[PDB]
Amino acid sequence: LTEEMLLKREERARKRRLQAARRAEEHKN
Amino acid sequence: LKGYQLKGMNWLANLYEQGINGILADEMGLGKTVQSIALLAHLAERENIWGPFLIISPASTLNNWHQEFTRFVPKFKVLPYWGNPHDRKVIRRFWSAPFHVVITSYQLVVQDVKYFQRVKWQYMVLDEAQALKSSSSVRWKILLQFQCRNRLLLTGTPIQNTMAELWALLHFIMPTLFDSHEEFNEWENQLSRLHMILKPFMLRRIKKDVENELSDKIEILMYCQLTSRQKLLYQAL
Amino acid sequence: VLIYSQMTRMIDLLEEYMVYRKHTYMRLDGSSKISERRDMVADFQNRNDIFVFLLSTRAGGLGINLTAADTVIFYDSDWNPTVDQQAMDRAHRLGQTKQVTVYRLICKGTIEERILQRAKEKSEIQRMVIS
Ligand SMILES: Nc1ncnc2c1ncn2[C@@H]1O[C@H](COP(=O)(O)OP(=O)(O)O)[C@@H](O)[C@H]1O
Repeated sequence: LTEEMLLKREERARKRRLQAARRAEEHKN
Repeated sequence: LKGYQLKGMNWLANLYEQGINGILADEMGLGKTVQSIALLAHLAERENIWGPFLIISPASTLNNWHQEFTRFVPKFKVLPYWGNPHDRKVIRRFWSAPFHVVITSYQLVVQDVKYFQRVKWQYMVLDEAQALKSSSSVRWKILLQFQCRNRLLLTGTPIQNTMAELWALLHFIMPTLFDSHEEFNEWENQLSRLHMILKPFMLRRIKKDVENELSDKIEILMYCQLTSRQKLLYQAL
Repeated sequence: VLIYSQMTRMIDLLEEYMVYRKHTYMRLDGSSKISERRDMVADFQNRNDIFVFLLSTRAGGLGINLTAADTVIFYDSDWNPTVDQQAMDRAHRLGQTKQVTVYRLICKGTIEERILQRAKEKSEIQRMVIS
């Protein structure tokens, strides 16, 4: 009834580092 | 690592705690990245885990920097700032930790000033550092303003031009100690004044102080006879 | 071998030549992207085939560390030294295990001897301020 943002927050939070790390490994070659 | 690098590292640690900016001006090929990546491992007091180092460099060097951390000292994680505007933004936003060190093109730092200035880069590397040799440059005018404590210059060959360009590098290292480029003529004996200024904050080598078993260059001045079509156009000019 | 030149137009002429004599070659003008520089470098190191690399002294060379080169050629010289000195040592460095040879190509009585004379005069001034 009030904690309902958490199941939205986690889905964005896991995207942040993943896409930044993906782009930081286009920097491999 | 090697002995001259380890002397340079204890020299760096002394200047770092003394609050002194300086130049690792050793000859090209003696290894200024290897002589400075060890800062994160030697200055072990978690400052470098709570807040970022940053590297300011010419675009071609963004080759080895994002590689060398991963093989010399992989303990510290790295996020370069180069590539498309949208892609570098998607890397950067979350600095508002993984950000132990960041690697940069001069032609990006000269533009994205606010977006670097909002983060407290504790300690600075600036690289192939002859790029700052003029105070007329928008690079020099901007790069003076980042609130880092210690600035370290990786000059592949230091200095080596007219006195305003000596002043331009020196006045980036120290914002104090120097009055003007016009007066700095007085700061044979003026060479000894420059040496006694530089000795406490610039290192020196000559390769033979390290390279007991690597070749000297054979160097050939090869003259060429220019052709008929060349003589005809050259004479017409 | 590394070849340095100061005109992208001359790097085009050198490319058309090295294509034509079937050398295998690779080039890095200031118009090349950062990912492309990293690709060309990592393919000039690590590989046995690519004979010759084409560069500019003020973009192609900067700290780029081509330890796989045995030799260096200057098809051009700059009005300042140090850029050539860096250009040599972007091959001549601690990662080599080899002899080193460097060549400069110059035309007598033209204009390149003024560039060499200013380069010598500057190199003599530039020594005493270090050692
Ligand atoms: N122990 C080492 N193992 C491998 N490479 C090393 C080592 N020590 C130094 N280097 C070399 O030193 C150079 C790192 O410093 P860099 O900034 O690239 O060169 P420079 O001193 O010419 O400016 C690289 O060529 C690197 O391979």
